[PDB]
Amino acid sequence: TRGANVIWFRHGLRLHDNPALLAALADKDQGIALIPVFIFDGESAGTKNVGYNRMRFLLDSLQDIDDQLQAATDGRGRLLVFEGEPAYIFRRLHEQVRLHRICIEQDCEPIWNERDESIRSLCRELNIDFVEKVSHTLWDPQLVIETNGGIPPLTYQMFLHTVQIIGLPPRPTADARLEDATFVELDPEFCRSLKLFEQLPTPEHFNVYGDNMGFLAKINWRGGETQALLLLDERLKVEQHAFERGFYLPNQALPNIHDSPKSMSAHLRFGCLSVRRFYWSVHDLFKNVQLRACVRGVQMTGGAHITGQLIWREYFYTMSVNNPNYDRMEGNDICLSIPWAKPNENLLQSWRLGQTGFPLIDGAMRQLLAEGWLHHTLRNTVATFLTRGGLWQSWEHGLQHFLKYLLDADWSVCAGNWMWVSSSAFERLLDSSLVTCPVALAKRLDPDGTYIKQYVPELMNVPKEFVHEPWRMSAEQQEQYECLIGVHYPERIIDLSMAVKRNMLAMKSLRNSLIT
Amino acid sequence: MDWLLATPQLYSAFSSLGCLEGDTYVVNPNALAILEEINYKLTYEDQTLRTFRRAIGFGQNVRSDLIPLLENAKDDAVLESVIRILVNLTVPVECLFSVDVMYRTDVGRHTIFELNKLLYTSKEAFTEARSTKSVVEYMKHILESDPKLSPHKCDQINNCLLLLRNILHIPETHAHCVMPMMQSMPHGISMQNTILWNLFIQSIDKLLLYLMTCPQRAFWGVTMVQLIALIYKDQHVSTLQKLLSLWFSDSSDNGSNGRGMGGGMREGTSPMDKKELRRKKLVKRSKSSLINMKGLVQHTPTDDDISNLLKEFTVDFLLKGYSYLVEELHMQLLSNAKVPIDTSHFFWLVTYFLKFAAQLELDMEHIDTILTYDVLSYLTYEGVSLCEQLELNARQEGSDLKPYLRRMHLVVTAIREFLQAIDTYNKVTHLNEDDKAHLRQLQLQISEMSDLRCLFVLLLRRFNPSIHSKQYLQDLVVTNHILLLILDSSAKLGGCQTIRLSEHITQFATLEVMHYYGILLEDFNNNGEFVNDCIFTMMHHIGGDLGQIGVLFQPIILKTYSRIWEADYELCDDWSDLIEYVIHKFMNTPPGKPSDDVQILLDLIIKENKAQHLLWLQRILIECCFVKLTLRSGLKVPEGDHIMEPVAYHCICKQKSIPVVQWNNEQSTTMLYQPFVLLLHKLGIQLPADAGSIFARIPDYWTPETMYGLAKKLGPLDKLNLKFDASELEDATASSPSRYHHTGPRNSNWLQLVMRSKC
Ligand SMILES: Cc1cc2nc3c(=O)[nH]c(=O)nc-3n(C[C@H](O)[C@H](O)[C@H](O)COP(=O)(O)OP(=O)(O)OC[C@H]3O[C@@H](n4cnc5c(N)ncnc54)[C@H](O)[C@@H]3O)c2cc1C
Repeated sequence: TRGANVIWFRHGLRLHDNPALLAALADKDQGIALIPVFIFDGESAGTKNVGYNRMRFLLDSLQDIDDQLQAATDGRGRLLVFEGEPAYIFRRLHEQVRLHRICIEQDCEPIWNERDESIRSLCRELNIDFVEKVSHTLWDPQLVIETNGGIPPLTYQMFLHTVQIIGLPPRPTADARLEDATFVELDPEFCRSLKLFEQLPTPEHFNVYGDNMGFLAKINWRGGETQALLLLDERLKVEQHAFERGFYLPNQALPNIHDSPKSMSAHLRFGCLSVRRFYWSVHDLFKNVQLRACVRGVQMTGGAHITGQLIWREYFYTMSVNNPNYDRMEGNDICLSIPWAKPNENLLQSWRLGQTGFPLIDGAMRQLLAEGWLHHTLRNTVATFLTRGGLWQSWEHGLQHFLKYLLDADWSVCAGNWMWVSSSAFERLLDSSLVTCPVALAKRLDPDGTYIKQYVPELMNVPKEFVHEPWRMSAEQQEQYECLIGVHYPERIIDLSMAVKRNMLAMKSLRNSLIT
Repeated sequence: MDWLLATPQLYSAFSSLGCLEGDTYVVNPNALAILEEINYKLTYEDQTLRTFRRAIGFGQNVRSDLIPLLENAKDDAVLESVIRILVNLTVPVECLFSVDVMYRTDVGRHTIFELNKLLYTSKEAFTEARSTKSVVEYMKHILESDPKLSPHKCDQINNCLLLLRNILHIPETHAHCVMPMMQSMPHGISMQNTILWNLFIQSIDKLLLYLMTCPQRAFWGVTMVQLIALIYKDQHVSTLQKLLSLWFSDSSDNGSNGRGMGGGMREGTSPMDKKELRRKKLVKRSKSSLINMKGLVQHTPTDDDISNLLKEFTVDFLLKGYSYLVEELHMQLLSNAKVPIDTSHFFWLVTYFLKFAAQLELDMEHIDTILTYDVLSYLTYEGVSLCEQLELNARQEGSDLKPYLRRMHLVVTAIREFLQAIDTYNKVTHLNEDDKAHLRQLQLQISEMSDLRCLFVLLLRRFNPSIHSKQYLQDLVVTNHILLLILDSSAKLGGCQTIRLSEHITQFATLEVMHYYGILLEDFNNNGEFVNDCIFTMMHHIGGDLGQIGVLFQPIILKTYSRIWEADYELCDDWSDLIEYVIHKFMNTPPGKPSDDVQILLDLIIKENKAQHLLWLQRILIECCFVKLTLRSGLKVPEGDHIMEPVAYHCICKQKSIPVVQWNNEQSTTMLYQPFVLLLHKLGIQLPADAGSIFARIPDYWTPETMYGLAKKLGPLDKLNLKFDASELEDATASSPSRYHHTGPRNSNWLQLVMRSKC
């Protein structure tokens, strides 16, 4: 037996900046081979409740890894795709070929704690070393907790100081030299007995059927490493336009809706693009745009404002590793028990299917069902319409629906964002400030009404003056323009002005009753 | 950065502030609620982080929402709220938590850059003429809405003035943080020109003139003078002079910025038929120019156009707004409350505009209340007290320095401009004999005065060449020559040298004036034929007119004495008896109640072989009873002749110490000699070391009927000075004993709330 090493892609679906693969590619001179394995256990990579868009994104990314391996190894090496219990597969793989160590990427979320402990107990009882490198995050979340003093940092400014004394996150590592790696061919009988996928399957194989709604996806989303790097060239150009202008974060400085997206959320979550590579490629772009434009009038200042959203994604990761109930309220010591209304399936299905009667909320919710990605402002206005400024429902319903249909469904990030918009856990707690009104925000994100007309196909003849507020359109204009409210486009399911004023009355009462 | 998760809320609120339907802008009905929520969030935010203000800066919501909302508002309440929010928004960073101490760290300079970018972008938003048009229209609507102004309306007017001042104060970010190149001059030099041009197209000059003409000017005089100081920034006095020659609730914004913070940069360096014709030319060319520039509201705004505009403003400003502004500022500075008015603005006002009033031979009936003894008396009081504060805070580090240097440089020029205007009006003989008699009597009161006369000994002896500039020495010696000339024309004729020059210019000639006078010859070409002409005349009174010749040869300036001897700048005969006649004197060199322990102190003074140190100060402790006797009397006697000691009046109504400052060295170092201090600590008087300075204190409240018996034992009883009449009050010190007992110097959370709720 020559021996073989096992790299498992629970996440971090890439080859560049993979410390797990660097440990996998080590011990070459002894004769230890390499086995790349993906396991479809129904839980890994967010497959418990997965829509057609995210399942295609995972399936397209697996083809890109297989195409990368078949190009560097000229067909000698290929990805192995399985479907079964991970403890059963690794035990049978250890019997055929003697393993040496299983190297993974560290998934810090506690929903993978039961899976990791089962694997950790398996290798310890089989005299197999366990390797768990961390590359999904800039800093180790358990390291931040230990340096803070046994309690996670409960403030963004307190978390920013905690990572200041930790140091800068590490630079991206080298690229794996898979051109000389040893791959082992298995017995074909062992492949059918272990449910090995001889070809890459379809999303219909996992009972995830493509809906008829996805015809109106104006843009197309493609996963994998190759699409992650080509889009990275496009977003850094967007950054360079803002860097020569004097401001940062162009996605939240100039909010553009009716164009191609410039977000590294889907590729970064699945690991098609390394976060550390994304962190440093936009900081080194900021470093040499400060130096060579210092002769010009505009001079930069430096700091962490360039990647201010990446610290936010680590803030939710830090206060979720030790909280197994991070996605709910019962047993959760971070969020209050806000008395939401009784869960109404009629209002929820109207909100989920994009039939609420508000053109921005209808346009945004139909975009998620068709493409799987929204803008951050578009995600905030549909999370405020359901929890605070509107239906007054529980955020757990919106969190579960977001986790099923998002292209970037991160368990710690989405639950943290849903508990911020509802304002139940973090700072600016129980705020009685102005809520995100969809009527006013639609009139200036897309004043022309192009984006609303794109995703709502019932408003072709509706002009730009009436498309944001079709309820102001008269009955005579409704007949001649094919915008009959109630039979073509739904009426507003709730009164927005009455519901907003009612909720802040209950919001102020909770704040007053919080004291004593 | 961390408002990123709160960005869509602010975006929605600012989008809902104002919605556009077709061509008519319509405001939201709940715009007042949205604006008051925004103002409450901005005022009650974190002091150090300033996260909400940086959020407004990052979102660029100002030019997108607030400027159109200010432009197209109609109701007064929404306009007032928008004005208040804008005023709270465009506060200069220097008025915000003293940015220089926390600028050092990277997060600190990032915050400074973010706030400065917000200020610059708000100024770029305000460069549009419609925003200033809306503000000027709001001004006019408040002003002629009703003849009587409510205090709330006065506060709104005040807010508008603060908005204008803040907008004009923003370019300090543009001045140095931008650091323009040749590709940034055509926009950078024209941003302020466009701001001023749009201000004057909407006739802000008439608004300001009516504002100072309004009787309610006390509500906004401080912001009025601050905006006047901020109107001129890069327009020097040279081009103005050439044009005048060519003529013929923890946090807030109002107080969280009004802590002085005076704009720096120095913001400075028949004939009557002709005045009549030039007044008609003023109004005619002003109206023709105004219709021309409203024809050219978009044009090339240049610096000479700005200079002409400021000329047409300042010519009528000196005519009508001068006295009405400065007398209100003087009355507000005389108020007993803790005033927030920056004194350097008032000093700048008198220096910068008195030369404009004097050069144009402006007729007196606007300027009588300004060219007066009271403002000069207050000027010398503030000079004494400001040098007091400077030498108090010089020992202990950690205080401001450059504001103190600029305040010195402004109070010294203020003495220069008054007496220069007095001399220029003496030169002019067009004025009648009544104002001639007024000028002669004011010159008499300046003659018999004693406080500004050795104020120059004060700033020539406590001067440090390492703490000031070369122009300060030039300015000071110009004031020396000017006051000496006032003493030579105003006192020899008008008073018959009552200060007894040979005794009193021995308070000059102390050789601490000789060294810094000698630095003037080191820069002798910088003075030209103006200030070089000043100094040998002072030298001539010392060398030729006083009996001191062998002493005026100091080794540091003996070589510079040879520098004139090798230059030989064709000097006249008034001082060729100095450069040529005295060089031969070194070319051929000779190389209970009554007498007590106090009596043992007063004869010790005689053991110093002289008693001139007593009468030098003793007159002041004779005078300590008088001023609060007159305040007790409440009547008027022939004032001016009865000088009342300008260093004493403007602190005794403020009831503080009335210090005897050091003046001249043979009497100054006596305030370290125990013989003088012995009577200054026997009965109990605050030592200067307790006050931190080296000016000896004279405190107050000792019941001025008591301030003559202890004063009688002090020195002789030379009553040649009949500057007092206390026939009733010469009775209650010894004949009313034990009114004060024998007392001397004797001392006498979010996770937290979550937990709370869930539990
Ligand atoms: C209701 C709601 C749901 C969200 N769900 C997700 C999700 O499922 N997956 C996801 O990656 N992001 C989520 N976010 C954060 C953010 O809206 C999305 O990542 C968005 O696509 C990024 O937009 P961008 O291009 O401006 O930033 P990007 O360049 O896309 O951001 C890059 C990285 O920064 C992180 N990030 C950026 N903004 C935030 C934020 N406000 N809070 C937390 N993390 C942030 C993201 O996790 C991402 O990996 C959600 C936000 C809201 C309000």
